[PDB]
Amino acid sequence: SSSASVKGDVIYQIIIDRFYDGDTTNNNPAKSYGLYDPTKSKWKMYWGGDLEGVRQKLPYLKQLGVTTIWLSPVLDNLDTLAGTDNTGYHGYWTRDFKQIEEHFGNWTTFDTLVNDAHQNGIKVIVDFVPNHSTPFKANDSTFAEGGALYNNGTYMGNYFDDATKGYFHHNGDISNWDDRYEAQWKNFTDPAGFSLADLSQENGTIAQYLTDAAVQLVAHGADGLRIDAVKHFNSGFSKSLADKLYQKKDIFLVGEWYGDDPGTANHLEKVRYANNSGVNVLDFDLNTVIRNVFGTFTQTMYDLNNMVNQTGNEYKYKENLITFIDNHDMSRFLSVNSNKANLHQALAFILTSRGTPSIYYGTEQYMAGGNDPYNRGMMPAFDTTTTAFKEVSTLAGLRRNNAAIQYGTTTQRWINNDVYIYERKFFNDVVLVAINRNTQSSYSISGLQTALPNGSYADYLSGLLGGNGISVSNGSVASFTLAPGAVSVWQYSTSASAPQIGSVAPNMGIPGNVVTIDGKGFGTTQGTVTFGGVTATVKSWTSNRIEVYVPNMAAGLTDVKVTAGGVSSNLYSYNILSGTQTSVVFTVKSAPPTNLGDKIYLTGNIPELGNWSTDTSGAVNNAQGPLLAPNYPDWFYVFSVPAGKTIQFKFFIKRADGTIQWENGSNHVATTPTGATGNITVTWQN
Ligand SMILES: C[C@H]1O[C@H](O[C@H]2[C@H](O)[C@@H](O)[C@@H](O[C@H]3[C@H](O)[C@@H](O)[C@H](O)O[C@@H]3CO)O[C@@H]2CO)[C@H](O)[C@@H](O)[C@@H]1N[C@H]1O[C@H](CO)[C@@H](O[C@H]2O[C@H](CO)[C@@H](O[C@H]3O[C@H](CO)[C@@H](O)[C@H](O)[C@H]3O)[C@H](O)[C@H]2O)[C@H](O)[C@H]1O
Ligand SMILES: OC[C@H]1O[C@H](O[C@H]2[C@H](O)[C@@H](O)[C@@H](O)O[C@@H]2CO)[C@H](O)[C@@H](O)[C@@H]1O
Ligand SMILES: OC[C@H]1O[C@H](O[C@H]2[C@H](O)[C@@H](O)[C@@H](O)O[C@@H]2CO)[C@H](O)[C@@H](O)[C@@H]1O
Ligand SMILES: [Ca+2]
Ligand SMILES: [Ca+2]
Ligand SMILES: [Ca+2]
Repeated sequence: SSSASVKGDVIYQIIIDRFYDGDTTNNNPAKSYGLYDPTKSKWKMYWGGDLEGVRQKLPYLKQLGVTTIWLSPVLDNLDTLAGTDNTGYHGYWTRDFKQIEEHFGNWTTFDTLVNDAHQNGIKVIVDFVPNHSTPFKANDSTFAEGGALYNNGTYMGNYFDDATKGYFHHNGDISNWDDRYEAQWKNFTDPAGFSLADLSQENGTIAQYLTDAAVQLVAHGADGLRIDAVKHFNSGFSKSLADKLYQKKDIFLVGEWYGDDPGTANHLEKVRYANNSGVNVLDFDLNTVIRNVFGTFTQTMYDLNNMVNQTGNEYKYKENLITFIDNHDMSRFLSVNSNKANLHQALAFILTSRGTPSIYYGTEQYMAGGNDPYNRGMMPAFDTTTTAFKEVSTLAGLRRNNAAIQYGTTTQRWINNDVYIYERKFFNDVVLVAINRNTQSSYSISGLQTALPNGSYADYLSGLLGGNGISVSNGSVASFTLAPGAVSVWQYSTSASAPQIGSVAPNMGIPGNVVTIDGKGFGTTQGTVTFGGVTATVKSWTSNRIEVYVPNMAAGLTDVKVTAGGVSSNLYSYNILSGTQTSVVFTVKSAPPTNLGDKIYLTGNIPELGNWSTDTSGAVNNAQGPLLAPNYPDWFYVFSVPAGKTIQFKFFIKRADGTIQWENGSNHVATTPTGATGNITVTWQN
């Protein structure tokens, strides 16, 4: 379906309470009375925006070029205050994952918005928050709701009556946010003075409950999810949850793994997550550099090009990275740099670069505001004539119609501290983009080379951002002047004469799942699709999109190939799992003494456990880990493995110097759980 890939889309991120109040009758419901501020002066109270308000503004969003709305969390949040004028208006403090937040509407309202968005050719992804319930104080159960969790109105439990249930972790507050055990098993804290009750995704009831809630959003039409705080709950559950969701529909998943930029201690773990979990990630690596190049001017175009190259080398599916200049957890771009030309440049960069851009609501209306909560002001106007509105609409159309933006390579063609001219190319489709961040200097551009075919090209933006026309002859662009602060875009597109795969999505699944191949040159007459040479049953076939069912074949990463008119396409990988997954805590007791830098990994006889690999790089299906060791000399971590299967595995130490020390003896043998979760505990064999 069109849900699988968002490569041709523009994502628009909406903080529901702050966008549009389409129904004033749900502003202050009796269920959660007293959390509404009609004056819009108490920044952490509900201001009244809702799901019906988003639906009423569909015409505006369509005209802007939005093709996927990312809705902030829609499920029932805390019904009380959490300290002075502080509420769950933002949606991240969930008390009931089965019900829509009453300030925003009900399930009918959600269904109506999603149905009307789809009628307007717009998809809806929902922000889903599995890490925690709501604010609590460990020493006082009367604060807020004490972390209470309900199942469609039926009480389940809170932080205080959990002794015999184990729905929450009880390990104290996070202190070191970079320590991986603390970040995942300790409580998320808020500087106001409270913690968020940390759900135990290793508890079978909670794992199935969260799975059911996510599946319910997809049953109601959602085209995918933005999964909150994926660095804060085990990554086995991310992969197992993604499995369940892809069995339901070929939706799109992206996870928020905040920060951990290149060169940092936890960076490789984030890259491995993006490459193996089945969940793509928000592009924080590029975000940092975008803000320093166009915002603070502390980095240059060389740094921006370097980060495009670095992310291009590390992320297997870099075209699934979701890019952004700002968001609801950082100051708005215009508060970093009030120059609107620099904002237009940053927007053009993400609109034409690899991956899919997410534009924070109101950027195009020139909203400004410092960090949370001042970056969550009310959408001020719906003016369709702003320069930014026009720019986004125009470039969104280019991204929908030119395959180079969706799937292309990226090649630097001209660079200095202020100017970046880069080229996207997908077979015969080419887009050359020039960006000059300096708003006071023009640059003479000579020696520019290109893959564009011969001819004269007008700026695709029609000079909106100071662009100019160019003349191309035999790969050379005639010398021209790039105006101060300008953005100029030159493009070429044509029909394909052979099958060209731009995307296969989702990137993981089991036999029988629907998978979508997006590209060009497939023809109108049905041809064939193979996975590792195995013919797949075709669900639908068009010139640019093929839907297939994953064949009942052996598990592992395999290559998808389209054959049309006897000619075969380029190959695109897809990870076939060994069956429906379960998320299992693997513990190895009494391992050998280790030194700083030494880490233990798990490996075994199925692709989920790396097929006996000892490789620990960003590759797909290699050794699993590393394990953590809060209970040293015992080590543990949580992994997604096929449910109800007998597996063989061993652990190994990867010393700081790269040396490998295997457990001795015979392989450990175990049968995995049939439910959502379970535990496999063994003793290290010396
Ligand atoms: C908000 C965000 O917090 C975490 O992110 C931290 C990250 O893990 C750290 O590494 C570090 O980031 C570095 C980064 O690595 C560097 O590359 C970069 O250069 O510098 C960064 C800044 O030093 O610090 C960030 C925090 O700045 C976490 O990992 C993220 O998942 C998280 N975002 C998402 O999670 C939540 C929770 O569901 C949402 O927040 C909601 O709940 C919060 C707590 O009640 C409310 O915010 C309060 O608490 C925050 C955390 O202590 C405070 O930062 C914030 O000022 C305060 O208002 C928040 O209003 C509410 O929305 C996020 O919206 C969601 O996107
Ligand atoms: O001519 C090919 C050459 O073009 C670009 O080099 C630019 C350079 O980026 C500018 O800073 C300035 O010095 O002009 C040069 C062109 O004369 C590419 O960046 C470079 O890779 C390529 O070889
Ligand atoms: O390479 C496949 C092989 O991997 C594992 O064998 C380990 C063995 O466990 C270690 O003790 C040491 O000898 O290195 C071997 C890898 O070269 C599995 O145990 C084995 O079943 C599997 O075939
Ligand atoms: Ca309302
Ligand atoms: Ca509520
Ligand atoms: Ca957690």
